[PDB]
Amino acid sequence: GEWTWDDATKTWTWTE
Repeated sequence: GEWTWDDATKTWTWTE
């Protein structure tokens, strides 16, 4: 239940 960075989009992604 946190946030991780995703260079394949250059934004943040939520990890449920």
